[PDB]
Amino acid sequence: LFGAIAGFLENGWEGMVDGWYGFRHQNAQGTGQAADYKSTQAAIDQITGKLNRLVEKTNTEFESIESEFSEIEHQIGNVINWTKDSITDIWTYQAELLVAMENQHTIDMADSEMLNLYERVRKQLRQNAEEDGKGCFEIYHACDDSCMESIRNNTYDHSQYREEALLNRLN
Amino acid sequence: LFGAIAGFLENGWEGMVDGWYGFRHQNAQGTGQAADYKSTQAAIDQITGKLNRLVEKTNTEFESIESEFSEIEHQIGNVINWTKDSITDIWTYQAELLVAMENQHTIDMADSEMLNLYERVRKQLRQNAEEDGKGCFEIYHACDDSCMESIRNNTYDHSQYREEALLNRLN
Amino acid sequence: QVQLLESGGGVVQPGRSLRLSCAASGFTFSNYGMHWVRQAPGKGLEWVAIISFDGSKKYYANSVKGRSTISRDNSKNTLSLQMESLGPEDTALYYCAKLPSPYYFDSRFVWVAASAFHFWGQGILVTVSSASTKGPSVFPLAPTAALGCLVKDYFPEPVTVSWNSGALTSGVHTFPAVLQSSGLYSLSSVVTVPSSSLGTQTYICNVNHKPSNTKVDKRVEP
Amino acid sequence: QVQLLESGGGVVQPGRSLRLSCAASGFTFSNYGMHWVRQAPGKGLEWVAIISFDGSKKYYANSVKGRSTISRDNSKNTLSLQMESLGPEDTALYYCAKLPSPYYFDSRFVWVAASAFHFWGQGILVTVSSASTKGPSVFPLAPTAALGCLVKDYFPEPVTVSWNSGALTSGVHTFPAVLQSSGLYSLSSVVTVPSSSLGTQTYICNVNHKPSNTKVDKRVEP
Amino acid sequence: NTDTAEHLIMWGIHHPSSTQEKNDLYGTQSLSISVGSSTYRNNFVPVVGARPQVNGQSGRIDFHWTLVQPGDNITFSHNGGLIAPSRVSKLIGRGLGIQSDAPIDNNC
Amino acid sequence: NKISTGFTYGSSINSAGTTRACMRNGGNSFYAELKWLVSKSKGQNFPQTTNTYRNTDTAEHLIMWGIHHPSSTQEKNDLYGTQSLSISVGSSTYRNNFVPVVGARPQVNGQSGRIDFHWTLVQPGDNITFSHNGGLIAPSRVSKLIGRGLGIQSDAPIDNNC
Amino acid sequence: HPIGMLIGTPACDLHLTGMWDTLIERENAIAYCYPGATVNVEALRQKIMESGGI
Ligand SMILES: *[C@@H]1O[C@H](CO)[C@@H](O)[C@H](O)[C@H]1NC(C)=O
Ligand SMILES: *[C@@H]1O[C@H](CO)[C@@H](O)[C@H](O)[C@H]1NC(C)=O
Repeated sequence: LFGAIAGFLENGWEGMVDGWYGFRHQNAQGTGQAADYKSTQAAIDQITGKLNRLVEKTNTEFESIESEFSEIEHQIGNVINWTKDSITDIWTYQAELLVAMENQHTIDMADSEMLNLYERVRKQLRQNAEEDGKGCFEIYHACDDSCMESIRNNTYDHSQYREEALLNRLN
Repeated sequence: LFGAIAGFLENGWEGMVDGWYGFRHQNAQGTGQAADYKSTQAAIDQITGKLNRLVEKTNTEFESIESEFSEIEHQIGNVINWTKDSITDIWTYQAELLVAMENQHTIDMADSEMLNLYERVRKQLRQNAEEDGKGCFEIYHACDDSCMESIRNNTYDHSQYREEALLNRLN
Repeated sequence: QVQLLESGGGVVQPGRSLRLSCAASGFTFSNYGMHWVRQAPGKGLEWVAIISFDGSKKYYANSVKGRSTISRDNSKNTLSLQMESLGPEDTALYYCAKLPSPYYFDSRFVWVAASAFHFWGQGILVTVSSASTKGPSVFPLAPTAALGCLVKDYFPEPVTVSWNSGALTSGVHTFPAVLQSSGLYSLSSVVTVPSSSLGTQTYICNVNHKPSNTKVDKRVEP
Repeated sequence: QVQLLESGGGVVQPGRSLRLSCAASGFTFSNYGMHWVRQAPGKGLEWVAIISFDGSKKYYANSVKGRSTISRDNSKNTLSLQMESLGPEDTALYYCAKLPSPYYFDSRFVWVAASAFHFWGQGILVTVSSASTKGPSVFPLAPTAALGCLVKDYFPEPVTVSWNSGALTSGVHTFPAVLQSSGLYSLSSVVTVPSSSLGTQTYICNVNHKPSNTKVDKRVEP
Repeated sequence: NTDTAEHLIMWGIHHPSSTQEKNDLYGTQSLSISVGSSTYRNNFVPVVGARPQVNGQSGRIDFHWTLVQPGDNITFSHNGGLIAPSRVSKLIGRGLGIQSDAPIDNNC
Repeated sequence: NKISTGFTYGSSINSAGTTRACMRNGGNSFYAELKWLVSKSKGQNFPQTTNTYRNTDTAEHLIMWGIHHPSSTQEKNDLYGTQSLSISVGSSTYRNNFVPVVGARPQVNGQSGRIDFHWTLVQPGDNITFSHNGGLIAPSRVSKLIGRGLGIQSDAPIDNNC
Repeated sequence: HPIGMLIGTPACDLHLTGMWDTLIERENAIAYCYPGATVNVEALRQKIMESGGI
C-alpha cells in the first residue's frame, strides 16, 4: 500500500469525472480543473488487459458420465459425486483466491500510478514550490493557466523561476 | 521490496516493545521513546483481516467411498487411490503457494507501512530538518518533548521554524 | 474458560460510594486491557472507564471524569471501580469486560491473533435511593388455558422466577417490572397449558430475591 | 445490435460541397466518440476527423484541416460531415466508425470494460468529376466450361452483380472495374460449370446500378 | 409396496453341502427360484458342493437385495431352497457413516 | 514365487493332457502351472473328485484355475463321459460354481473349444476345496506376488546406459 | 454389522431398528451367523452407513 490513495489524500474528488488522476488549481484567475492523460490511459490499458486475459478460455470439451434419467450403480455414483464435489471445492477456492488477489492488485496498482504521477509532477516542480502533504503544491511565486497546461504538457521549466523563488524565500 | 526494513534501516529495535513503528529521540533533556498508533493499528488490522478471511471455511460435507474393514475391487480401488493422491498433491501445491505468497505480502506490507509513516513524518518535517539516511532525522535547530509529541500528534508547524532553519543554514 | 466472579452489588444510598470488583479466570488476565461500561435501565449504553494492562493511563469519560476511579491488579487477576456522589444518573448495570481496544492497551502476545477474546459475563445492577429494602409479596394467578404468579411490593429488583425449580420453560412468559406510586415494583409471570389438566398436575412457581434473602414457593389450583 | 443507416452519397461535381450523415442504433450512441476516415480507391487509409462524445474538440487532420467540419447529435444519434472545395483528392470511400481512441473521447461508463465495441459498417464512395451519370450496357459472355456477363460504359461505379437473384455463389468470380479513354468503366463477372449442361439450365445474371436506378437482367445461351 | 417411499428387500439363496441334505430339505425335484418385478428379473438355482466348515457348517447362503419403488409388485416363484424375507427394510434419512476403532467420548 | 499344490489323483485320471496348440519342446504340451484332467479311458465318465489346498505361508497367495468348454458333444463324451458335469470351488471367503457348456465356436489357434480362467487371493491360514466331476483345469502350482513394482506399457526400446 | 441389521443376525438384535444421525461401525462387525456372502455388499454397506434409520 502506497500513501497516496489511502494515505495523505484524505478525500476523493467525486466531481472530477475528467479522469482518475487530474489537477485542480486555484490562481488569481480563479478555480480550474483538468486531467492527466498518461496515468489514466495506463491504468485503463492495464485493467483492460487483465480483463482480456481473464475472459478468454477454450474450455476443453467434456461429456456426460452420469445418467440423468436412469439409476447409476451406487459405488461408482458415490465415487463420481466425491470427485465432482472435490473439483467444485477446488475451483471455488481458486476463484476466491484469484478474485481477492486481483482486486488487491488493481487497487494497489491504481495507488502506484497515482504516486508515480505525483513524483513526475514533483520532478517537474523540482525547486520552485513545496508540497504541503495533502496532495497539494504550495507554489511560492505563481502559475498561470498556460503554466498549468505546461505542467500538464510536461514542459514546465524550473530554471526560469529558480532565482525568483530563491529571492522570495530569502527575503 | 521497499528500502526501509531491508534497506537503509540496518538494525531493528528489540527494546521497542511499544509498537512496530515508533520514535526514538535524543535531545538536551535526554533519550526518549514512543510509538506511532496509526501505522501499528493499520498493520494489525490488515493482518487480523487476513487471518479472519483465512480461518473461515464451510467445508462441504463428504462421506466415505472406501471401506475400511472389507476389501474393495482392485480397479476401482486403484482409481480412488489415484484420484485422492492427485487431490492431495493439488492441495499441497496450493498450500505451499498460498503460504509463500502471503508471507511475502505480509513482510512487504509491513515495509510499505513503515515507508508510508516515514513519508508522513517527512511531510511534517518538510523544511526544518534533513534525513541522514539511516532512518534518523538531523534536526537543524531543536525539538522539545512537546515538539516530539506534536510530531506524533501530526501537529508540527514548519512555518514557525522556517526562518530560523534558513538563518542557521546560511550563517 | 469463560468463568468469572463479581462483587460489590447491593443497595447503596445516594451520596455514599459504590465499590465494584470483578475477577475472571480461564486465561492470562495480566495482558488484556479491561473496560468498565454502564447501561441505564431500559436501554442506552454509556462507556465509563478504560485501563491499560499495566495501569499507565486511565482516560476517564467526561460524564464521570474526575469522579470515578478504575484500577486493576494482575497478581490476583482483579479489576475494581470506585465512585462517589452517586446521583440518580448512576443507577445502572455495570459491566466489566474485554472489548476490542487500541493495541497498546493490550499486550504484544495477543496482537498476532484472530481470536478476539470475547467477554461481558454478567451484570451488577447498582441502584441508589432511600434503601427501604422490602420483601416480595407473591400471589397465585389461578383460573387452552394459562396460569401464573404475581410478585409485588419489594425493592430492589434483582428478582428471578422459575417453574418447578427451573424445569418447565415452554410457553412461559416473564413480564417486565412495573414501578408504582409507593416506590415499589411488580412483576407477573405466566405459563400456558392445554385445557385438559386443571386438577391434574403439581404446578409450582418459585421466586428468588437476592437483596432480601427471600425464597418463595407457591402452588396454583382452581 | 450492429445495424446502421448512411446517407449523403451520389455524384457531386468538383468545387461544390459534400454532406454525409450516418446514424446507428442498437446501443447508446451518446457516449462513444466517433471517427470519420477516408480510403482512396484501390488501397491506402487516411484519417479525416475525430469528435468527442459531447463535441468539445475536433482536432482535424492536416490534410483537410480548416476545410472540413465534423459534427454529432446525441439526441437523434447522428454523425454528420461537411466538406467544401472537393478536388480529385477527395474521391474516396468515407467510413464513419467507432475506433479505439483516447479515453476522454469516450464516456466513463465504457472505460471499465473489455468489450471494445467494434464497428465500421459500410461505405459511401464519394466521387467528384463532370458528373455525366451514364447507364450501364450489359452483354452476355456465352460459349468444364464457364459463362458470364460484361457491364460497360456507365458512371459512377457502385455496381453490384448477382446470379439468379443472388442464389448461385460457388465458382463465381467478380472482377474489378477498368476505366477507359471515355471516362467510363467496365466490369466482367463469370461463373464456372461442368461441360454437361449447355442447353439445360436457366442461367440469369442481374446487375444493379444505384445512381441511375438501373436494374438489368440477362440470360446466357449457346 | 404400499408406501410413499422406496423399500429395501433382502433374501437368500441356499446351497446345501451334500445330496442327502438336499433330498431331506427340498426333495429330489429340480430346484428353481425366479424373482420378478417391473424393474428387476433374476433366476437362481441351488448348487450342491463340498465346502470347508465355517462356524461348524459347510453349506452356504448367498444374500441378495434390491430396492422396490413405490407402487411396484415383486413375485417369488420358488421350488425349494429359497430363504424368504419375513420383514423388509426401509432406510430413513441421511447419516454419516464412520469406520473407526477409537472409543466414544460423550463429553466433547 | 511358484508353490506346488500337491494335488493327487487316482489311476482313473490322466493328468497329462496335451494339445498341438501349446508347443513347448517340439511336442504337444500345455500350460506349465496347470494340469488337464481327463478320463484315462476315451469313453468313461470322469470320477467325482475332491481336492483341498491349505495355505501355510505368512503372506497371501494367488491361485488360478480354468473351466473347460468343449466344442462338440463327441469331445465332451470322450473327455469326461456322459455324466452331468459340475464344478464347485469353496473357501472361507469365496464360493462359486461352474458348469461346462458345449458350443460351436470358430477356430482360434486351430481350436474351437475354450477355457475361461478364474483367479482369487487365498489369505494365510485358509483352506480351499475343489469338488469337480469333469472339466476342471487344476492348478499344479499356485503363485505368490512379492513386493511392489512399477508397471510400464510402452513400445520404445530399452537403453541400459541412461 | 450393517448387513445383520437388515437380515436380522443375533449380534444385531439390539440394532434391528432405530434412528441416528451418525452410524459407527467396528472392525469385529459380524454379519453372518450362518456362513455366506452378499452380492454387491459394498453398495449395500454404503447405503446403510449413509442412512439415518431403518
Ligand atoms: C506466539 O503467540 C501466540 C499468541 O499470539 C501464542 O499462542 C504462542 O505460544 C506464541 N509462540 C511463541 C513461540 O512465542
Ligand atoms: C457499470 O458499468 C457497466 C459497463 O462498464 C454497466 O454495464 C453496468 O450497468 C454499470 N453498473 C453500475 C452499477 O453502474
